Amino acid sequence: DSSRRQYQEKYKQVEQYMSFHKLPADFRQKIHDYYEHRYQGKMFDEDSILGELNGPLREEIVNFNCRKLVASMPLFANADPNFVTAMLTKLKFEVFQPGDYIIREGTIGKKMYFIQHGVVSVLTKGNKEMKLSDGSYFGEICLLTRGRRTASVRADTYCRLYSLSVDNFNEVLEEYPMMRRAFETVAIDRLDRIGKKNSIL
Amino acid sequence: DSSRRQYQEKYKQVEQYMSFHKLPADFRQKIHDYYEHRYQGKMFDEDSILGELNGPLREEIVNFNCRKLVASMPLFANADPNFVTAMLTKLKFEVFQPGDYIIREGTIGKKMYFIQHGVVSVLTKGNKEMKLSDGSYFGEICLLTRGRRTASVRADTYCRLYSLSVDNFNEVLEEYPMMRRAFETVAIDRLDRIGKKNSIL
Amino acid sequence: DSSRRQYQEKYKQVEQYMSFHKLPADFRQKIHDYYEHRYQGKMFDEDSILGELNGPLREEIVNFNCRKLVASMPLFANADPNFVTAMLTKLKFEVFQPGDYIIREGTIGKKMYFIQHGVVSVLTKGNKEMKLSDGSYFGEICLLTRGRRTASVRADTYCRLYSLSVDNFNEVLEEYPMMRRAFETVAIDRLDRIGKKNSIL
Amino acid sequence: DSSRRQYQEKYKQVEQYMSFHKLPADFRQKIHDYYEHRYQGKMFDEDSILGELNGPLREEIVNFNCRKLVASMPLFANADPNFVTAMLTKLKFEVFQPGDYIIREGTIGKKMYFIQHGVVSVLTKGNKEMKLSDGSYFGEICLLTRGRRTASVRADTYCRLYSLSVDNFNEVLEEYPMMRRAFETVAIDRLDRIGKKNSIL
Ligand SMILES: Nc1ncnc2c1ncn2[C@@H]1O[C@@H]2COP(=O)(O)O[C@H]2[C@H]1O
Ligand SMILES: Nc1ncnc2c1ncn2[C@@H]1O[C@@H]2COP(=O)(O)O[C@H]2[C@H]1O
Ligand SMILES: Nc1ncnc2c1ncn2[C@@H]1O[C@@H]2COP(=O)(O)O[C@H]2[C@H]1O
Ligand SMILES: Nc1ncnc2c1ncn2[C@@H]1O[C@@H]2COP(=O)(O)O[C@H]2[C@H]1O
Repeated sequence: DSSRRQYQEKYKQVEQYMSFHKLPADFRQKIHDYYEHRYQGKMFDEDSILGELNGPLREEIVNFNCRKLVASMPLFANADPNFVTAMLTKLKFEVFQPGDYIIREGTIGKKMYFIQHGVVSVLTKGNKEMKLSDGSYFGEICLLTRGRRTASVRADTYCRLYSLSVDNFNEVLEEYPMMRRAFETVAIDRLDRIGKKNSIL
Repeated sequence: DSSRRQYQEKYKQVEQYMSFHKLPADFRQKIHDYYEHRYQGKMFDEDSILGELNGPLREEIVNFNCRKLVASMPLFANADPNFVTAMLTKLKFEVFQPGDYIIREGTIGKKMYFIQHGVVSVLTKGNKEMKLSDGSYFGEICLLTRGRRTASVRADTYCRLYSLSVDNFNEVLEEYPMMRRAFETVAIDRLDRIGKKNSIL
Repeated sequence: DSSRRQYQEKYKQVEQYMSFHKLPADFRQKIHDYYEHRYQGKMFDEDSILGELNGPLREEIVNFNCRKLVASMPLFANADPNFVTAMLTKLKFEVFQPGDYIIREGTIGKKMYFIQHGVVSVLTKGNKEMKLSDGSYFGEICLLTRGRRTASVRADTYCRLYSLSVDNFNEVLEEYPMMRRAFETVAIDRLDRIGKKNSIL
Repeated sequence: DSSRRQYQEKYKQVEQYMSFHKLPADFRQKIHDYYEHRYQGKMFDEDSILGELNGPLREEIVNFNCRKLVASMPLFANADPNFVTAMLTKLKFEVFQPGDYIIREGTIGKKMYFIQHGVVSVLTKGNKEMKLSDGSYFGEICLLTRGRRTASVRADTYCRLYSLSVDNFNEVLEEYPMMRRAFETVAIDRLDRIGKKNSIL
């Protein structure tokens, strides 16, 4: 009940904000649908809760919640459990809506994403669409090359993703160099399919 | 109502603080007028609200709220939308009152400002006033040269501005080098009109 | 009463979170036992409280609370009081449960621990268990070598520990170089007993 | 009333904390006296309040509250107003009680202090006490030399001081080099009186 009240109290402050700034009706509707999909009638203060625990508890929790994701990603399903845990521990759950530009080509990237559920489209400047779904990840190439996004990525459907900041990406990969190279191999091949090559990889 | 109550509860803590420290009447009046102009009877916890959303939503929101500003600035009205978005996303709304010294000459600057509504006066040490208003920006030269403010800037009227920290200024400009040079061209000419020249530009 | 209510209100948000994410029964039971052991029916906002005080008060407080620990550690019981205080001031109280992997071999360490009460087991990859208890500390070697954890450490019983971040470890040791070397001497000998040697030490 | 209630609610959480950790009676009494002297029956959330204002307002406020201090310090009373403002803006009000060791010789310093009201004693390792009061400042030498505290400083009476972090000390002094040298001149002479000399100064 307390968490349900929290959700309602929050959404109310959100509605009032939108009304104050007079956001268009269709946008208010999108926000409504976003809150519905992202929090599903409940609001928690995770930072506060998880912060009251300790390393092991928090690690056991994240591993439990991400079982499916871990099971659908070739990358983690075979890797060192400590690697996965190190990665899982830094993930931020996010939800994007149909048509959202999650990543735009030519810009500098600050994060990468892991797909738990949903379908996205990888779009290059020269057209050419490639779909990605459950178990796949995207947005890693720029983090590896420290260059620019090599393509755009749109949400085709609602997308439940887990993102990893560029800083946390480097921290874990600095500790597990073999996973970095695994990311490189996949990346080199990906760039090759979109007519690109980068010596950095 | 909740946001209106928030505004009232806040102002009350503000009044009590001023009374405790015994700020002069005229200052208490200025504070009253400031809160009135800045929050206009409503208080929101933007950090909390926007933080519950995601990249796209937040970007759509800021773009909506800043339509006019974007439309009155030659700088953004022609630029890459992703540039504008990158810039808009880092702006902090602020309000200054008539007679306020927004920038003082000879000091190190930590931010620049974009004028949404209001008129300011650019004042040099050797006297000479130049007015700036809606659509213009100021405080950029020091950020570019990493030197000192080349002039003072006073609020002539109430001023509704959007500020950009020195750190965010460098981050976006590091990504969009052509906008940096555009800022330079305008700056070189501005310095020239106040009898100054800087090789850094 | 207020602190007791806080504890109850917190645990309730914790239970609701676990229910939302559907954590297994046995895990919910572990969480229950954790909160019981860690907070013992009371919840305080230390950051807020201690933050209202000043250096001396806070230092006197931590010294009082850690009398026993200080008295059971050869390391501090003989050291400069200002050293101990510098160390105590940066400690974070934590509680781990039986079977928890506090430290895993081969990973990068971010902290070290001081044992106030409890018994842990130091386990090497080649098997070989060594017990550590009240008065002892562990997890320091990696901080000194900037290498990898040279062994794993499991909680044998409930463990009431005080941890020290890698950053605070370097700050205090940079100020008290002789304590660093004391840590080194013990470390060199410890590595030697697990068939290891590091020139860095 | 709201601020008065805040003070009472806070102190209550403080009393409960001390009771939980069982701090000695005399210490609980010192804490009582500390809260009485430091907050004088009122608790405000300055960070929140001042944060709602802007540069000018906040600067006018701090300048008002620190009029006396500014008027009793040879250092600021003659300096550039923008320098004083830059300094005042970074000060943290603190209160120390009789007998407190504000600074201990031989340790690394992280801040300096300005005396608004109270008397302290500068004590060297070789004995020798020198009193300092209203208008004077101390704890600056270590910040300038990046060395160690060259003496200890005890509160003789209750002391109402304004402290300046080492980071803010460098920021302002990097902008006003002539004030740094003024600090140096005084420092060189101070060290000379306690039988010390440092080429860094
Ligand atoms: N050929 C490809 N197949 C699938 N995904 C790709 C391909 N090329 C690029 N991508 C993804 O598109 C993303 C765009 O941003 P990044 O360059 O960070 O990382 C890129 C990859 O994650
Ligand atoms: N000739 C000018 N015309 C308009 N604005 C100016 C002129 N010269 C300087 N300025 C502005 O005055 C500001 C003072 O601070 P900055 O040096 O950061 O940046 C300067 C410009 O924004
Ligand atoms: N021989 C030993 N006896 C006791 N403790 C040890 C021994 N060897 C290693 N350790 C501890 O095991 C810890 C594993 O992590 P660290 O390498 O950080 O630090 C190590 C020491 O704290
Ligand atoms: N001769 C002196 N007279 C007054 N104050 C002094 C004298 N010598 C040192 N101090 C102060 O004692 C402080 C001890 O810490 P610091 O070295 O940071 O800075 C020192 C000065 O602020």
